Amino acid sequence: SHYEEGPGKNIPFSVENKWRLLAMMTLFFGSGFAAPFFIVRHQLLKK
Amino acid sequence: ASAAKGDHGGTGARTWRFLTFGLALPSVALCTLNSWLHSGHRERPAFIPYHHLRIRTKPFSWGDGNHTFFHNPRVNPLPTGYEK
Amino acid sequence: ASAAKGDHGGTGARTWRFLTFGLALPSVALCTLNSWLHSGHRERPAFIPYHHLRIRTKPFSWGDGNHTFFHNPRVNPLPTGYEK
Amino acid sequence: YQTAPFDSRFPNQNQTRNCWQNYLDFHRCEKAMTAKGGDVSVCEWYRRVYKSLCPISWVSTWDDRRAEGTFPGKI
Amino acid sequence: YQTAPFDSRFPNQNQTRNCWQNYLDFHRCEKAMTAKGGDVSVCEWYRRVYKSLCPISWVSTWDDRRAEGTFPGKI
Amino acid sequence: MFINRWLFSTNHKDIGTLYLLFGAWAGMVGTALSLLIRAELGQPGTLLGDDQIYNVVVTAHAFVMIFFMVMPIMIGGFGNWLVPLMIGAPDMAFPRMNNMSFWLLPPSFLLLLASSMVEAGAGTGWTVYPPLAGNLAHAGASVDLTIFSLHLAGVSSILGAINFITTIINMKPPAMSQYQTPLFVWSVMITAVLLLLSLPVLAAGITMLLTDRNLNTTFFDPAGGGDPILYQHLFWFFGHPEVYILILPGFGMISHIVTYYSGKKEPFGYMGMVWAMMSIGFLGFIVWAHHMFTVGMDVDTRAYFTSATMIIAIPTGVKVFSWLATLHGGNIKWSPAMMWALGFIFLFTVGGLTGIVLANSSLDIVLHDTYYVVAHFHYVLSMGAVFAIMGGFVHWFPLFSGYTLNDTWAKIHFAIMFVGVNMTFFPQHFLGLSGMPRRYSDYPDAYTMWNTISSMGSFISLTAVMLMVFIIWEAFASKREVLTVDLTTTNLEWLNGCPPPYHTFEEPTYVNLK
Amino acid sequence: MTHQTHAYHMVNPSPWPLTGALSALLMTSGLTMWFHFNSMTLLMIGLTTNMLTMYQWWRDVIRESTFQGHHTPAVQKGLRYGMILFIISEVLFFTGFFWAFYHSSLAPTPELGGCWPPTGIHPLNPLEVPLLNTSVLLASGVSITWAHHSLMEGDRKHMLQALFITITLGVYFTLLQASEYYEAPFTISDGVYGSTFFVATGFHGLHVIIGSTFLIVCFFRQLKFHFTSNHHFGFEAGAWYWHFVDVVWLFLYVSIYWWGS
Amino acid sequence: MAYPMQLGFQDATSPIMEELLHFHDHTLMIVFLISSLVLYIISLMLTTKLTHTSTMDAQEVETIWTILPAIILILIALPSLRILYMMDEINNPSLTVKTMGHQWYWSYEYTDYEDLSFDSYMIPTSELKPGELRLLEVDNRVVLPMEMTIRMLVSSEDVLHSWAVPSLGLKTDAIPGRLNQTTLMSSRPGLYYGQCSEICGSNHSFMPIVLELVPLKYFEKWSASML
Amino acid sequence: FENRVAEKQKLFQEDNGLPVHLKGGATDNILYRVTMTLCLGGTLYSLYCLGWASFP
Ligand code: HEA
Ligand code: HEA
Ligand SMILES: [Cu+2]
Ligand SMILES: [Cu+2]
Ligand SMILES: [Cu+2]
Ligand SMILES: [Mg+2]
Repeated sequence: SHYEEGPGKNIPFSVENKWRLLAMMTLFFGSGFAAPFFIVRHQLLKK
Repeated sequence: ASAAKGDHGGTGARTWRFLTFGLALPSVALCTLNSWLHSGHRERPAFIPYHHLRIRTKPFSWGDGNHTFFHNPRVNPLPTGYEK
Repeated sequence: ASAAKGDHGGTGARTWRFLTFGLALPSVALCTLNSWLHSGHRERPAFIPYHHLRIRTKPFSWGDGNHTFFHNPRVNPLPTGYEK
Repeated sequence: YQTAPFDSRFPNQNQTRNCWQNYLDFHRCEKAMTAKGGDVSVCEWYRRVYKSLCPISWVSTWDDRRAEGTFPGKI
Repeated sequence: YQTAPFDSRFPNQNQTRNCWQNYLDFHRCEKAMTAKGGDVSVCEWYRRVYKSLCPISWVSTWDDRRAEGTFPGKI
Repeated sequence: MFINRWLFSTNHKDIGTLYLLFGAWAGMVGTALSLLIRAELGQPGTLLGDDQIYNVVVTAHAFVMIFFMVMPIMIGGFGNWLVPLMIGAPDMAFPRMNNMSFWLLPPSFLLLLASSMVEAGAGTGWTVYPPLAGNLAHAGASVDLTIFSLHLAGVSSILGAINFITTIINMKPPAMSQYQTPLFVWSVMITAVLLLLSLPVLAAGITMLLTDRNLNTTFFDPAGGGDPILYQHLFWFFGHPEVYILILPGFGMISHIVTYYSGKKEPFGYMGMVWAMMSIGFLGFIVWAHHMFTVGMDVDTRAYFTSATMIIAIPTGVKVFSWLATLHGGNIKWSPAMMWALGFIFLFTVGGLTGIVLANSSLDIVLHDTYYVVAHFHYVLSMGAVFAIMGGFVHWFPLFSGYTLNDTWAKIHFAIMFVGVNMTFFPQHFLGLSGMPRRYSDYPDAYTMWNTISSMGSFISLTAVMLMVFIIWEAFASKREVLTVDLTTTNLEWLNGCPPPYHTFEEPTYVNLK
Repeated sequence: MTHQTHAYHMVNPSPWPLTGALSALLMTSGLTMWFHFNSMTLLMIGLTTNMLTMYQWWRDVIRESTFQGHHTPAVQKGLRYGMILFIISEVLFFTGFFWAFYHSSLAPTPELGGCWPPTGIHPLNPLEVPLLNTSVLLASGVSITWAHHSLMEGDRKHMLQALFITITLGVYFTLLQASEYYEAPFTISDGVYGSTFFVATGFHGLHVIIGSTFLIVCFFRQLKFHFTSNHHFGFEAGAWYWHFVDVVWLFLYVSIYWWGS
Repeated sequence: MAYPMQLGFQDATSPIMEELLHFHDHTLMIVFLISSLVLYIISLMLTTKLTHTSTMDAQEVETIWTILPAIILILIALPSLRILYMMDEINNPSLTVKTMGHQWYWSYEYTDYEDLSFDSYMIPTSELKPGELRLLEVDNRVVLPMEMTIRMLVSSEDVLHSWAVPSLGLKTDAIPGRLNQTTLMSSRPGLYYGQCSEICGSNHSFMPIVLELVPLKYFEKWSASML
Repeated sequence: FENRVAEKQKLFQEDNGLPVHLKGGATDNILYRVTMTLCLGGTLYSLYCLGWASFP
């Protein structure tokens, strides 16, 4: 198995640059929290 | 009305002893209580000389030949009517 | 309505092959005949627009949306009445 | 009326219930037309049938049972 | 008559059958007193009860069903 | 490479990580939905609109938190991560099937998201009861999509239930009896059985609902002779076991956390603890009807169900008292996880005590469909199931990642969330005793105070789940690698270091047959 | 380490779970198109990728067991458990439908005529073809057993012969049942009686087809000498599934065809 | 009805509702006992430097904590069940009113003698006269005789609804095709409010119930002027 | 009949560093790509339909 091992390597996202990570976490959790808001908006704009 | 539950894949004596004291016996206790709580003494049923009941085509082989074996006077009337 | 019968204490493949051709298959033949003899073609039932039947709250996803899947016109009327 | 006609709900060799049912039916109807008046209307049909089919002895004993109040059927 | 009284054969929270039974009963009695005359006696009791307990819409639709002959109950 | 590892996996650790990631994200969506709910109820009037757009929101909140956050995290996340490690197995019995379980989830979630977009969504309540859920009062693809989402999520969970039971039973060291496996493993083995027997009945129910609205059947339609109540029986037959399926893995994690931070070798009364969960799991199958007290059932049967429901308090009691007995002579360590464990023990007690009240049909007549029942289940879910998830998450994070969390921050996070949830749900006991119904977008003027306070608490909770995200970021940004772990003699999961290698127990574990 | 010393199977990364998950998406949403925007293209694609997945996923399993020898005793004991458990979830699936049936037939609503079978419904005769279908299924129960016994005794020809007889009886039932559907004087739309009948007997029908393709697969695996007199789980399972199927029919017969009609 | 900043139940207008208040007090007294007991034990456990991390014998104490909860449950169950049957009790009503839930209004039917039936709709907060309750006032109150045993029969003509009136301690779902029964018996005149207690669509929150209880005399004159 | 499981055992046990779902040749590969293609496309098509149905 050419699967790398150890801290920061057993995850599907890069943890090498703390700020790239910051961006990714922000989009990840961010897009998840915003979805309901935009769905309600979408439903409010129909007819 | 159940479906089933907690699987414990390996059954030896410890498992059956576990079911005995952890399931079997506790049930006998609950039902015992239940039956001890629902112990409502029904008032002896109204006597009415129905012909399909208190049958007697041959006197019983004991006593006065008119008394059923586990005769309970309180709830079992003779053909004529309740005992006393 | 049976109870059971001829015990043959030792069951191997020969025994199951024996039951297959000596019991299983012969039954399928009898019942086949029976069902081939009782093949009485019932005259299509009288149509009466009962409301609890021929239900239609949403047209079926096929055809004219009013024809059930294995629709047999001879014995299945539309809500309006028999097909033709 | 000639005799009790064929009854679909009693299509077999055993007519015991046929006799039984109509005997009940009649007496049940009778009791009602009584306790209602309704110009004391009367359910003769049932009596014609039950009299035809039920052997005398059954009717008799049932009547007696109804007399002493030991009749097992619900009227 | 005040209102339909308590009925032992219908002792629980669900009265659906109570309404149903009396509606049948009435119409069954009605049909008989008609086809018998018996001085055209009448089974009002059942109608008083069924009218009290059965919501209007049910009675209505049932009557219509009885009209077009699509009423599922046996009268 | 990435594909092979992350999309074509057969590794219990990686699948488990994939779950935690899915659960956390779904947890964001559910939190957003819970905020719109309190946003709407935080001032007398209508913010969004009619009970349709509102109830669409309430419904998605329930489905998301129950099926997409709690279940994936506890069973798929911790289940897959820890079970094999705790019994010394190389992996699970069916590595491939295990992966399908996970991948069935994102699609299932899509169908649910899709349902609230087309038409006017599904404003049926998480119970999706007919006639409201039918093709007349709810025409359109919405409910159908809600149903299909549930089918997949169910297929996913019983496939995994099959995997856990097989693994747990068939893959322990030859000398290890079942009465030698840890409470968490027992906890998921039992939860797995509840899923196997309840989930299919649900699928039978909603499939009948699906045909009723697309194939002209009348299972729940009076017209054809159907019965809307029949759906209630089927749904609730699954519906109750479902909540125990939700708390059991939590019971297990709590047993592990309390014991570890008390410095004890094992939990007090291990066999009593096994007996307790087994009893809980079983009684949980014969009490469904307590959810139908105001439906018109026979007084006698109504009496049976209140009694049957009440005896569940006994075994649950032996567990609460056992965790207390575990803390007894302990050398307590006031770690974040221990804080979550203590909160759970109390809050869960209160919430379950409040459920004994509702167990009474007579009193439930006036308590049913009110906010009292909303309080009951949020206590056992928001400060029961969730507190276990947080305690387990902060406790095992180092094992999963290899990095450590900032304990102080982690403690701040508990403080905030503890205040938030209580302020949110405490008032709701009153609103319910005083008559405020469930599933209302607006209420009579009298209920204004408590609803206001309640909504404010939900904002504090928002603050806490935002901080947590940061807390995870910082942990990964700083990179303090784990060195030493205590009590490993009695905690196998940690023996292979943090994080354990892709392949653990390549060469078995040696266990003597005394 | 490096070389494993446990008797388990570490399966190679497979794309199939992803593929089958995507399949479920396609079939479910595809049904939604068929039901609402009247389209099957999506439903067609889903059914397709689904067969593709099952074929491959099961092809590999065969490869790993028969060709590669990964099915050690420990691995097999686990497969037995899996099957049992699966059959169990199925037993509980059918239980929803018998619940439904009994609920309706034991307490017939007035809109039905306050009776069972509802007025207007002309139930089939249990003594006619239903009786035939019963004897057919039961016979395949004895013949599949004969097959199993020949296999353990290494009797290639006979196992093949019995497996064949078994398979045709399963097909015979399918056809017979198919005709019954077509001649039935009632439909899915005929209230609760039709619902209750067509979905229970229908789901069972689907199961007889699923069980027959399984036995067919077993047939060919045998033609190819895959099974040894001692290791043939693929058959054991096919056999267990097949019995589950007779049993469900026995309850259907007695409950729906006999009692509730 | 409910007033501002209320904590417990609305005041009992009928005897079973009184009976419930007392049962709840009983039940609540116990949840206070247990919930405070647990909290005390917890703080007790966490407040000593003394340790005993070796093995501890279970089972022994395990009986105390299994038999005790068992006794307490009977103490709740008994009262509960009694009230339960007391509700489904053999009473003879002197009136029968029917109510039919509809998508966003209830309709009542007094049909013992004459076919009287009307619709009860919520008064739009816009057309409320000063002093009228925002989401609780209905245009046509259901008038009934105080101090009398009435039999209510709840059903629906569409989706599910639930007819409830807290002050009287009533709540019965309204299931289409079904006639659920309940006994109403106010022991005091007045206006008694309730709301739909079942999710039924867009205006689920806007279909209230208002009972107005006056003496028989006024009841019958109302009934007639109603048709 | 035949009996050549022995040939296939060898073919599949061959240390070519290939995953079982490809260990069998070129067809395995085309089947794989076809399956993968249909799935992804289908998934794309489904997303389009949902975007389309979301609107009035
Ligand atoms: C994980 C979640 C969870 C858990 C564990 C439970 C646990 C319990 N719940 Fe449930 N409940 C919900 C979540 C949960 N519930 C949800 C989601 C709903 C609403 C669904 C809906 O309708 O939308 C609900 C609804 C609900 C109802 C119906 C309300 C209505 O009218 O609509 C009822 C009534 O019986 C009930 C009761 C109980 C009981 C008796 C327990 C018991 O398990 C409690 C056991 C705990 C204790 C008893 C405390 C600890 C023990 C002791 C300290 C021993 C000593 C104590 C005594 C002697 C009392 N719950
Ligand atoms: C898991 C169960 C769950 C949880 C945790 C919650 C949490 C919340 N819910 Fe609840 N809710 C339900 C399930 C849940 N809910 C259900 C079943 C219903 C019934 C629906 C119906 O009536 O049909 C309901 C109904 C419901 C109502 C009633 C609406 C009505 O009937 O009119 C309200 C209103 O206040 C509400 C609010 C909230 C709030 C404020 C939170 C807040 O406490 C949320 C706080 C945020 C969190 C606790 C999530 C943070 C946790 C994570 C994000 C995990 C992170 C991941 C890792 C660490 C890896 N919910
Ligand atoms: Cu429950
Ligand atoms: Cu309503
Ligand atoms: Cu409503
Ligand atoms: Mg309800």
